[PDB]
Amino acid sequence: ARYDSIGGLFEDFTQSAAQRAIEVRTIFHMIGDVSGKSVLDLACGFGFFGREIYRRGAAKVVGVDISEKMIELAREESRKYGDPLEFHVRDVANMEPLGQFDLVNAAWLFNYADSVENLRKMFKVVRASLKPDGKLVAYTVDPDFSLAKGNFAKYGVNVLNERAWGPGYRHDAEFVTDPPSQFSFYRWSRADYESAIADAGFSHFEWQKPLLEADDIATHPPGFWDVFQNNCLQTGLVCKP
Ligand SMILES: Nc1ncnc2c1ncn2[C@@H]1O[C@H](CSCC[C@H](N)C(=O)O)[C@@H](O)[C@H]1O
Ligand SMILES: O=c1[nH]c(=O)c2ncnnc2[nH]1
Repeated sequence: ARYDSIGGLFEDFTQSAAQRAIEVRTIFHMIGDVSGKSVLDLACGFGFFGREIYRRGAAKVVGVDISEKMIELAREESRKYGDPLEFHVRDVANMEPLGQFDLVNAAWLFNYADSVENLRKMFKVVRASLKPDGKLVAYTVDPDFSLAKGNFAKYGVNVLNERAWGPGYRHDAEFVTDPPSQFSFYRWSRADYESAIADAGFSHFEWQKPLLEADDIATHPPGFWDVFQNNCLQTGLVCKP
């Protein structure tokens, strides 16, 4: 797993990157009230979203990540704060079923699907993890991002290159940390995303623009967020059965 070489550097990135405040805001806007809900946090990392979701009143939270190192960090955080989160080390595309939850949160899951086949498998895994009145809140790469139109390094993610990869694109990137933290991800088209959504049995979906606000524009130099607005690397996505 690539994040075995990243580990605690990823938290360092989430603490310094200008984009992270916007994405956290957008994800919790999509999620809404979590009181009493059962929650599955996929590609959970050290557990940031699942753990905050528990802090905001969720009844039960389970996290899944492919990286042993990130899950080791996730379990140590749960021990440090005595919380009841449970974690699994699994590739979500081929995950054993964990049952049906009220809410699946998937922040930076689908951009690790290395083929359209695996993108479609992940969406079927999510649907199988959802109650009939549940929902998926997801955060992923905006299909429309184009590296030539503006890099994201000033927002925390230095995208190093862009290569055709079958029907999509493959990016090598690094989080802006000390030292930089290398990772690779995939940019699948909007059509392929929506087909995976439809064929996984989600009859409703909505793309969500990141929630950049007046105060964010106020406290950076004018135009700082221009690339973020006209070449956004990130998008929200809400799906319901
Ligand atoms: N196929 C897969 N299944 C599960 N987790 C995966 C995966 N591919 C990548 N990941 C994990 O996805 C994470 C992306 S970083 C996002 C971490 C966390 N959701 C947060 O936002 O704070 C990494 O921890 C990585 O190990
Ligand atoms: O936390 C993140 N994980 C990612 O995989 C990612 N990919 C692109 N841009 N930002 C990201 N942020």
